[PDB]
Amino acid sequence: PFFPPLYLGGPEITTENCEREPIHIPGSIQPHGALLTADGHSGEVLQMSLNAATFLGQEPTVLRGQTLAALLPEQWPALQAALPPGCPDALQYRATLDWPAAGHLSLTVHRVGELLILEFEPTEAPHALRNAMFALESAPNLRALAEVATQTVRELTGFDRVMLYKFAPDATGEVIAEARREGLHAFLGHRFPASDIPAQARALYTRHLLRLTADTRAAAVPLDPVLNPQTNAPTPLGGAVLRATSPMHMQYLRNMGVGSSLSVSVVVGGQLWGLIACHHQTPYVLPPDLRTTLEYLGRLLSLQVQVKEALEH
Amino acid sequence: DPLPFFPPLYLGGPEITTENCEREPIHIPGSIQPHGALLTADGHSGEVLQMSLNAATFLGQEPTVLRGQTLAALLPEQWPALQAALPPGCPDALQYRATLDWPAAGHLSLTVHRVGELLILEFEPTEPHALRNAMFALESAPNLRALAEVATQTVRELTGFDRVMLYKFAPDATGEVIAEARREGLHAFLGHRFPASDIPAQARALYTRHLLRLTADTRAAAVPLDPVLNPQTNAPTPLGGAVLRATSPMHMQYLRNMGVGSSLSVSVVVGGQLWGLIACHHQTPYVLPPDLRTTLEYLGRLLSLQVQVKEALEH
Ligand SMILES: *C/C=C1/C(=C/c2[nH]c(/C=C3[NH+]=C(/C=C4\NC(=O)C(C=C)=C4C)C(C)=C\3CCC(=O)O)c(CCC(=O)O)c2C)NC(=O)[C@H]1C
Ligand SMILES: *C/C=C1/C(=C/c2[nH]c(/C=C3[NH+]=C(/C=C4\NC(=O)C(C=C)=C4C)C(C)=C\3CCC(=O)O)c(CCC(=O)O)c2C)NC(=O)[C@H]1C
Repeated sequence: PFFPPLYLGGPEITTENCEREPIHIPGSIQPHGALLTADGHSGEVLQMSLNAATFLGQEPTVLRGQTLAALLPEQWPALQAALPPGCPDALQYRATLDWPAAGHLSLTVHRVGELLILEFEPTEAPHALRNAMFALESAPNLRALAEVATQTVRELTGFDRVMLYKFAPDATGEVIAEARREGLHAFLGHRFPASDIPAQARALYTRHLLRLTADTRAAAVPLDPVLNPQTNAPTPLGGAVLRATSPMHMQYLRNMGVGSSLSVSVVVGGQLWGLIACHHQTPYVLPPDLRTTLEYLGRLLSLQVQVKEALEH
Repeated sequence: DPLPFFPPLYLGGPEITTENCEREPIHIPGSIQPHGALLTADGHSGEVLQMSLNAATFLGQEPTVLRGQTLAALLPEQWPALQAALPPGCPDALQYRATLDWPAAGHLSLTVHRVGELLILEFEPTEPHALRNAMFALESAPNLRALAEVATQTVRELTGFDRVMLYKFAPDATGEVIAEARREGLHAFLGHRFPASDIPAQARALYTRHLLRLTADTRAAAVPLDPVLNPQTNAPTPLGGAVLRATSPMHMQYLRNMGVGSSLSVSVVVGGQLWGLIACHHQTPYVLPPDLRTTLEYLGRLLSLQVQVKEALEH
């Protein structure tokens, strides 16, 4: 099963109970964005991140009464149609708001049962993606495909280190390709145990395909209330990319000397084949539109891995 | 019966009838569609060899001036990028794309690929979260039918085409329309089937390697290359990788007879085989700009993946 989260007086996490940390319900988010939850029917704002006032420019109480209808007039019917009751928690809808306080915000919404989860992040506003797609497809074998993928991602993102991390049948991981800035250690060829990416995180990574830590020294921002009014239970944040990263996992990034980290799931035959895994030495908020490019690349790599593995077997 | 290609018309080959369908060398027509321009150049020196006859009007230069310069001089910023992206021996399927600001012609999209020692350069005029939203909707579709319907509707919304069909191949290479989105008033093609020589054998092979092709105006005359043969080889210039390549006159008559002014299609490739086609019709001529066509190319790949996934959920 899982332990209760901390804020419901559950046990603190060790290297003895790695598998039972409830990574999906931390009750908090990373501070480079803001999150609201809301009722599926009424559009009634039920929870907000204590930092919402910053991003939205709204007097705190104003929000926690109001309706999405009021708050987001153009958007609220689109949401209603895009995310019908009963849809999967994996389905997401995005829009760009030109919002008074903040030039442009990206809005990302998904639905978990009766709750809409809304994420707001700063945003903005060429051929590198098309060029990359063809490059991946003409790679002659899996090894070269891995090399092209890591190089392409590094060029698109500027990340200090991009790796392709492949899982063995026992969930033992191996860095099979790597693109990195001059003057970093080389993780190429190294294997790491299966507990370094524990079972409950690999399951989540099979369904929700992109996650990040923007700053491995930043404090999480609580949800208020912490419990969902609807249920008097924890809000599932598994499908939110603003969800706080497990402190057990940020301690392992800090000990490695990484200040920023992103990964994309490569999913083949319904299973987690491997990860595009990115490091930055310093804090780094990759903007939403560039993340989208990596999300596309994730799908394309999933296709090409199968194609390429089929021409060996 | 499968038989080798006839020589093209310009090398004294025969004219194409319903008898010799499968033998038209559709990859070497010696000509392009008039909404863009094409140059060929030597892959090592960058000497310009062939150009479409309309090139002066896209590029704003006399032929003899174009042909008298190397790509190093014509494309000083792109020439080194081309050479890195398209190394000798690379496959003909690999494409490099850039946007140019050309004085006379505005923003041009440049698409380049390499066939042996030849570079092929295509120039076309070029111009929010719809793709991301579509990607997730496709993935959440519960079964093959719902996927097919979401895919057709999405493509129609992105493009404005009068008709978008998912056209699936059977094992005998007959095809059937299994989903479609269509303009009000058009008759349905849903569930109709069509014989295997409707898209014959030398076109299905080409459609497994080069995944997008189009006919922007089913009545437009093709524009010859000049000279027609590659001076490197005194042989035909391979154009199967060029979206500008003229369409078969037999295929253009087939669309005209259906009342179609513009046709486009994307290949859906599963396990190395052509599974189907995203097929679009418009009743009037219609040019879809290169950046919009890129969205369809990306959806072609997504759909190939999702078709595998939906079919595996099915035994
Ligand atoms: C007590 C459990 C431990 C643990 C937990 C844990 N790990 C993740 C996610 C990841 N761990 C990774 C480990 C590595 N990073 C590397 O660079 C290498 C090798 C070169 C390894 C082996 C990776 C890559 C991930 C994926 C996420 C990412 O890329 O940022 C989680 C889930 C965290 C979350 O969802 O927020 C958890 C709970 N990690 C351990 O090492 C042990 C001590
Ligand atoms: C003897 C010659 C024949 C012939 C040749 C031919 N056909 C193609 C390509 C296509 N034919 C298609 C036929 C259909 N269009 C539809 O709308 C339906 C059903 C609803 C069918 C069955 C299609 C869809 C294509 C693909 C191109 C496109 O999407 O428009 C070629 C190759 C063209 C080229 O590469 O330039 C050739 C040579 N087809 C015949 O029926 C006979 C007359």
